[PDB]
Amino acid sequence: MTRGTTDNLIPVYASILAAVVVGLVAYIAFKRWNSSKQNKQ
Amino acid sequence: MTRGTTDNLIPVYASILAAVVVGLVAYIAFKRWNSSKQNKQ
Repeated sequence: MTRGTTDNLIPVYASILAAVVVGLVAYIAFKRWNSSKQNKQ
Repeated sequence: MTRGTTDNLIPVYASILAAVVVGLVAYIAFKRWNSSKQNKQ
């Protein structure tokens, strides 16, 4: 493979991962509380 | 790279894009209402 030395893909996958991790947690989370179901977090 | 002829990456990018967009919108959105700032939607 042929890619940049560093700081090229690091921020790429890192950022993308965050958007996915937050989107999944946030969505589901806010999607659960919507049922007014309280529980120890 | 080695992938199928078609209909292989179509659903890949589509989904990934969703999680990302949702993560940004949901996060920010829920991050704004958290301030209890009401406004005409």
